[PDB]
Amino acid sequence: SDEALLELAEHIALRRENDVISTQVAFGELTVNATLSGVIGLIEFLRNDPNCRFSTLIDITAVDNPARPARFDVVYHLLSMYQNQRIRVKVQVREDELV
Amino acid sequence: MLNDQDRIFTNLYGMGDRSLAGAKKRGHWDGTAAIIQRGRDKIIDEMKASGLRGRGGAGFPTGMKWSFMPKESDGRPSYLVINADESEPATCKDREIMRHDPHTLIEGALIASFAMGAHAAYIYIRGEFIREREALQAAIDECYDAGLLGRNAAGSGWDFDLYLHHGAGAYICGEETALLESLEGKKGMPRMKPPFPAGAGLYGCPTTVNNVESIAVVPTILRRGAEWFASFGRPNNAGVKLFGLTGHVNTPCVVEEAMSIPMRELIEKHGGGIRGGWKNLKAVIPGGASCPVLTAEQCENAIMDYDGMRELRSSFGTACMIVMDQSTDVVKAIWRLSKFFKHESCGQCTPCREGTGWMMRVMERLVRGDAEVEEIDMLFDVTKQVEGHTICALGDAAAWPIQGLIRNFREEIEDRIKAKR
Amino acid sequence: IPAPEIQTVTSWKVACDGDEARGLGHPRVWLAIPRDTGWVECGYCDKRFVIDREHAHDD
Amino acid sequence: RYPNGEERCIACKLCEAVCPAQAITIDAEPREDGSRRTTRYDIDMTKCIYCGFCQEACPVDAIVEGPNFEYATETREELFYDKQKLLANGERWEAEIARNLQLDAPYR
Amino acid sequence: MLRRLSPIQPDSFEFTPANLEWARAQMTKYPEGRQQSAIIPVLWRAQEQEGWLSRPAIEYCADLLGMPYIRALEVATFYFMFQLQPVGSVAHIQICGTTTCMICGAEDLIRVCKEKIAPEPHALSADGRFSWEEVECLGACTNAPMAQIGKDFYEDLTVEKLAALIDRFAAGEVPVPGPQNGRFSAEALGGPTALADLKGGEAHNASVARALRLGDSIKRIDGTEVPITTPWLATQ
Amino acid sequence: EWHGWLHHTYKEPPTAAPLAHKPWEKPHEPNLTGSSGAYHPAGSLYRAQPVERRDYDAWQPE
Amino acid sequence: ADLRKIKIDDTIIEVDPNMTLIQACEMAGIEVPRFCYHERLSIAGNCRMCLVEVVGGPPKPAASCAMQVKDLRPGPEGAPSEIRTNSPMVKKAREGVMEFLLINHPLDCPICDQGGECDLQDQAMAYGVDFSRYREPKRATEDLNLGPLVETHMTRCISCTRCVRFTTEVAGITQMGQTGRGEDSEITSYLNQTLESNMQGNIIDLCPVGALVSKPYAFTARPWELTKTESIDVMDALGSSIRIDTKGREVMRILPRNHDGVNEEWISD
Amino acid sequence: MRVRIYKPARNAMQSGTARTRNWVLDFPPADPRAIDPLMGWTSSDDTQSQVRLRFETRKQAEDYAREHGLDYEVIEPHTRAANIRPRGYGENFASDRRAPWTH
Ligand SMILES: Cc1cc2nc3c(=O)[nH]c(=O)nc-3n(C[C@H](O)[C@H](O)[C@H](O)COP(=O)(O)O)c2cc1C
Ligand code: SF4
Ligand code: SF4
Ligand code: SF4
Ligand code: SF4
Ligand code: SF4
Ligand code: FES
Ligand code: FES
Ligand SMILES: [Ca+2]
Ligand code: NA
Ligand SMILES: [Zn+2]
Repeated sequence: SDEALLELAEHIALRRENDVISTQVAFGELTVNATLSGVIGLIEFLRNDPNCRFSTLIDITAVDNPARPARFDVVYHLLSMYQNQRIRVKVQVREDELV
Repeated sequence: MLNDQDRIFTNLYGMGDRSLAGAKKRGHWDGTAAIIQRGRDKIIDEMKASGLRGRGGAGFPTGMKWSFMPKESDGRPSYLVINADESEPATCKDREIMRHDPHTLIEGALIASFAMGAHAAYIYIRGEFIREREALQAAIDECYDAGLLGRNAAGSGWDFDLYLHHGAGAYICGEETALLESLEGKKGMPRMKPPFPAGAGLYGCPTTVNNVESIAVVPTILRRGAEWFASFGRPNNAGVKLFGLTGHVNTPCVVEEAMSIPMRELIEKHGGGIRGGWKNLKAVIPGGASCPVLTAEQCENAIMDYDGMRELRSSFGTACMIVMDQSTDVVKAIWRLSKFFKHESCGQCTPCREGTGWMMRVMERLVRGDAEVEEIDMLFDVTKQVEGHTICALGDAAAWPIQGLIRNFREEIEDRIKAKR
Repeated sequence: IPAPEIQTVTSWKVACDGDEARGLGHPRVWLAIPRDTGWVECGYCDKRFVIDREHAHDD
Repeated sequence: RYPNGEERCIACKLCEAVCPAQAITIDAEPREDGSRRTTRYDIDMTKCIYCGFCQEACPVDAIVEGPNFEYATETREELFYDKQKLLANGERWEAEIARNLQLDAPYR
Repeated sequence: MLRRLSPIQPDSFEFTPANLEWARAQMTKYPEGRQQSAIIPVLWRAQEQEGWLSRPAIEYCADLLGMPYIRALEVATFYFMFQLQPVGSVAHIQICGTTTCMICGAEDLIRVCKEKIAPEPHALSADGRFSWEEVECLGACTNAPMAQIGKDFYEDLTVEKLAALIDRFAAGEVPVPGPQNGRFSAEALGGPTALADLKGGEAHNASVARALRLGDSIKRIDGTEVPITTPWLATQ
Repeated sequence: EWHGWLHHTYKEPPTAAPLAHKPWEKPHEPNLTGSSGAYHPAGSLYRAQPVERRDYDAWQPE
Repeated sequence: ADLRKIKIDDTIIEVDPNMTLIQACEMAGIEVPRFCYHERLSIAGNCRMCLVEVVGGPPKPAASCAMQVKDLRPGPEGAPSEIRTNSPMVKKAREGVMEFLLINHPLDCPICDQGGECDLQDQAMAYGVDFSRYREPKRATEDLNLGPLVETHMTRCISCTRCVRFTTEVAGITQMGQTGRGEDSEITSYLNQTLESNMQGNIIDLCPVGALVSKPYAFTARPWELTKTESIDVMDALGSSIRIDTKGREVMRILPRNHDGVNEEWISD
Repeated sequence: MRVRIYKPARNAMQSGTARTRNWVLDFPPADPRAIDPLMGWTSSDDTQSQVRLRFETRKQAEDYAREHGLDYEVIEPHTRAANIRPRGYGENFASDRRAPWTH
C-alpha cells in the first residue's frame, strides 16, 4: 500500500499540477497539500476520477498554528469504498480569508 | 635455555655479596660515564634496537616511550618515575630486584634519566615492602657516598638525584597516572589521557613512568649490546625475562629465563613440575591476576611471550603464573580475584565503582552454584559493559579474568548449578 | 511522635518494604543504621530499626 | 494505613498529577518527626470521574477506590472530601479493601 | 568496608623531636611548594610512632605540610595500610588472602587466627595485645601462604607453624622472619636452580638480615633508631 | 464484614470465613447525610466554627 | 581563530579547536547525556555517560567531555574528523552506564524531592533499558550534617563530585571531599561539620540527583505544579537573574537563572 | 492587555536544554488570586492566564502580538556562552595551578 499510495500521488500531481503543492506518504497515509484556489476543483477530481474514486467525504476539520503566517489548516478526509483507499487534503488558510 | 653468563640479575636471590663492592665485582657501575657520553640519541636509538618492551604489564616498546620526551627544556624540569608498586596478585619479581640486586636498578635509573634529560628520578615502592625500601635506600646512600649519584653522577657530567617514595596500600597506585597523583600527595585516582605524561605528568611537567625491571635491565643492554639482548626470544619478543612460578608446582620460585620459552619447559626445569605430575595440571593464570585463565590443554604448547599468550586469547602480563592442579576450585580461584578487584577499584568512575562489586557478587553465587544458567551469559554481558568504558585499565583487568573463566570452564560452572539444584 | 513499630536487628543494613506479601507494601529500600545513634527509620512506613549492639555482627 | 497503623501516603503527588479531572489537591510539609506527609489531601467528588488512575499511580497503595457506592448526600459540600474523611473511610473499609487487593494482586 | 576514624580519639598528637626532624628532611625531597608530596611518608611515621593513625595526627600532619584537613583525611582513608583505630598493642597479624595464598592454604591460616587472636578481624584480643586482618597479595606469592607481622614477612607458613609463631609473640619474643621452610629468599626449595654458585656469601636474605640487626619488627619508632641523612641536598 | 458476601464479591459468609481486622480500624457507620453527624468541610457554614484561612502572617503594631 | 571542521553524526560544523567534543555537540544542537560534566566546573570524566564514538580511532568509546577537538586525528586527506553519537556502540555504552548507575540507587522517587526534575530519571527514560537485571542487596549510606540549608540523602549520591568541585573551585572552601575507596567511597564534609559559606545553596542545583536537597523547600511541591517567573533579585546590588517559583498566591522557592554578564548561574544564600 | 514574550530559561535543577528552544507569548496573571473559604483552594476570575502560545522565533511572537493588538514586552534571553578551556582536561594538572585538583 506504500507503493500504491506513492503511485496514486503521482497520478494526482500529474493530472492536477496547478492544484497540488506537494504530496507526502507518512505512517501509511497519503496527504496532498493543495492551493486554496484549486481545492474544490481537486476534490471534485478525486471524487470522480476512475483511478481515485473518493466518493465518501469522511470529514472536514481545521488545525490552528498561531506561529505560522497562514495560521489555519483546513483538512479534508476522503474515503473510497470502491478503490478501498483513503486520502487527506490540506490547504493553508489565513485569518479572515474565505474558504 | 639460559646460563649464568647470560643472566642479567646475577644476585637475584641475594646469596652473593650485597655490598656496593660486591656489586662492582659483578660488573655493575662499570663504565657508566662512557655510556652517558655516547649521548641521548645513541642511548635511545640503542634501546629501540634492543627490542625491549615494558615489563610493567602492557609491553610497550621502551625506547619508543623514551623518545616521546622533549629534547629541550621549556622551563619545566623532566622526571623519570620508576614504578615499584608491584601489587599485581601473582607478581613478585620486582621485590627481588629492589632488595637483592638494587644497583642494577640504580644505575639504570641514572642512564635512563640522562637519556630523557631528567635531573631527578622518583621510585614509588609499595608501602608493604618495608624492608625492601630500607635495603634499597641503603644502596642509594652507598651510591651517593661513592659519587655514583649526585653533583657529577658517576663522573658522567650529569647532576642526578634519586629519591625513594613509598605508598600505603593501593593496587591502583601502580597505574601510571594514578602513581603520579599519589606521588603528588593525593589519593591515587587515575587521570584520563590526554594529557599524556610525556606532556604533563608529575607536577604538570614531562614525565616517563617505567617498571622496575624495565629500568634495571637498561645498563646491561647498553654494556653488552642491543644485538645480544635481541638474540634471546622470538622476533618482536626480545630479551630475557624474570618469571614467577607460583601455585601448585613442586618448587615455586622466581627465576630469570629467555623470552618465548615453552611453558612446560619453564615449569619442569625450574618449578619442579606440577604437583602430582603434568597430568594433574588443571589451569594456569599465565601473567598475573588480570590475565585470562588457560586450560590444561592450552598450556601444552604455550610459548611464554607476548605473542604466545595473545594467540591463546590470554595476556603475557607480568609473566608470573598461578598454577592450579586438579584439586583446585577454579571458580573459587577466579572469584577471589573478583573480590580483589572490587577491593582495589579507586571508585572514581561508574562502570568499575559499581561494576566490580556486581561482578564479584555474581561470581560468589556461581561458586556455590546458587544461580540460574542464564546468569552466566548475563555475567559475560556485564563484563563487556565495564571493559573499554572506564577511565583506567583496572576496569578492563577486572573483566578479563571472568571472561577467561566463562570461555574455558563454562561446563564447570554449569555443573555446580546442576549439582546444587 | 513515637514510632509505629520498632524492630531490633543485629545487622547495620536492613531492608524494609512494609512487610506485605507480593507487592502490597511500599518500594523495597535498604537503610543504614549509624554507629553513633544505632537506629534508622524507614522513609515510607516510619518503622524504626534499632541495633542490638552486643550481638551486632559486622558483615 | 499500613498494618503498623502509619499512613501510607507520603505526599508524592503522583495521584494529583495523573488525575484526568484535577479532582485531587495536596499540600505537604515535613512532619514534626521529619516524615514526608500531607497536610491537605482533598478529593472533589463532584469533579472525579471514578477512573481509578490515582490508585494505579500510587506507589504505596495509599489511595484506593473502595467497594462502597451508597453515599448519596443531601448537600453538595458533603462531597468535598478532606483528608480526615478519606482516612476515616479507609479505617472503616480496610478489611474489605485489603481482601480485594489480595484478590486482584495477580492481575496488577 | 567504610573507612572512618575511630570514635574514641586521643586529645592531641605531637611528633617526637627526632621524628619531627625526620619529617622535615622528607619535605626536602620535593620541589618548592610541593611539600604536600610527603603526606604519605609523614602520615606513616605518625602511625609507626603511635601504632595507629589518629585524628590529631592527621590534622597535625596536614598543618605541617599546609594541606586542608579534608585533603589529608582523604589520604588516610584511601590507603588501607593506615590503621584508623587501635590495633593489637603487641602485634597485628596481616594474612594474605588472595588467590595464590588461598590455593596454598591461606584460609586454614585465617582459621588459626580466629581461634587464637579474635573471632573477627580488626578486633582486639581479650588482652588487647593481638589483632588480625585479611589482606590482598603482599607480593611474596612464591612463598605462599604468608603473613605480615610488624615490618616483616613471615613466609611459607602452615597452621602449625603460624600457631607456634603467635605463641612466641605472646611470650614477648620476635621470631625470625623470612621463609619458615628453610628457603633462602625466593629460589626453588632444595637449592637454587640458577645462580647456584653464590650460595654462602650471605647468611640471610636482605629482609631477614636487616630485621635481625635492628630488632624493630614490632617496635614503636621514636626516630632515634636510624640516623637522619639527606645526601641529595649536596647535589645543588 | 458482610458487604463482600452480600454483593457476591466473596463466596463464603463471614461466619465461615471471617475477615481479618487491624487494631486501628474503626466501626462501620451508615450514611449520615441528613443528620447532624454528616461530614462537612472545615470551612463549612454548618460547622458553626468555620476554620479561618490565611497564607501570610501580618505585622502587628506595638 | 583557526576554526576546524568536524563532522558530528551527519552535521559538519566549524568550531574552536579548544572546544571539547561535548561543547561542539551542543553547538551543533546534538544532545549528549551527562552527569559529571558542568560548563562552569573543571572537567571530571567520572560518570562515563558522555561516551561517543570517534570514527577511525581505537574501539574504545571516548568521553566527549574530556576530549578536545584538536586531539582528534585529522581525517584522510584533511577531511573533517568524524564522531558518532548515534552508533550501536554509543547506544550500548549508554545503556551499560545507566544500568551501573541504577543497580545501587534507592527506590526513592516517590519520597525524593528531585522527582519530576531529575536528570537520572530523565536520562534513564531516554537512554537506558526499561528493566532490571540486578538481584543483589543495594548499598545503603549514612547521611551528612551540612546545616539548615542542605538536607542530604547520600544513598542517592551517584559520585559525580560536582559538589566537591563547586565548593572548592567556586565557593573557595575546603570542607567537602570524597573519603574511602571503591563503592564504599563517601562524599563528606570534614568532621561532619556544617558547611560555612554564603554560596553553599548552589550545590542543591548542581547535584543531579536528590542527594543534596533544600531543607526549607523539602516536601512542599513538585516541579510540575510551579509557575515560573523570570525576575531580578534585590537582596543585593548585583541584580542577579533569578527564577521565582510560585504555587497559587505564594512563592515556593527561588532559583538562579543564567546571566553571563552579572551572576553567571549562581546566587548567594 | 500586556503580554510577555520571552525565551524560557533552563531549569537550574537539570542540565538538559530541550525546553530552551522555543519562544512563548504569555498572559501573566492580571489580578490577585483568593483563598476559597470552604476548602482552601486557590480561586481566580482570570481565565486569560490559561493561554500560553508557543513560537519558534521572536519575530513570530512579535508579529502575532502586533496582528492582534496586544501590548507586549520582549525579554531578551541570556544564552550561556561556551566556557572554552584552552588546555581542556589538562588544566586540572597544570604546573601553575593554585592548588591540587580534587577530582
Ligand atoms: C591497575 C593497574 C595496575 C598496575 N600496576 C603496575 C605495577 O604494579 N607495576 C608496574 O610496573 N606497572 C603497573 N601497571 C602498568 C602501568 O600502568 C604502566 O603501564 C607501566 O608501569 C609502564 O612501565 P613499563 O612500560 O616500563 O612497563 C599497572 C596498570 C594498571 C592499569
Ligand atoms: S576503572 Fe576503576 S580504578 Fe580505574 S579510574 Fe575507574 S573506578 Fe578507578
Ligand atoms: S478516580 Fe477520580 S480522583 Fe482518581 S484519578 Fe480518576 S478522576 Fe482523579
Ligand atoms: S495517595 Fe499515593 S500517589 Fe497520592 S500523594 Fe499519597 S502516596 Fe502519592
Ligand atoms: S534522585 Fe532521581 S532517580 Fe533517584 S530516587 Fe530521586 S527522583 Fe528517583
Ligand atoms: S552529592 Fe550530588 S553533586 Fe555531590 S557527588 Fe553526590 S551526586 Fe554528585
Ligand atoms: S597471593 Fe599472597 S603474597 Fe601474593
Ligand atoms: S559527562 Fe563525561 S564522563 Fe561524566
Ligand atoms: Ca516517625
Ligand atoms: Na539535586
Ligand atoms: Zn518501610
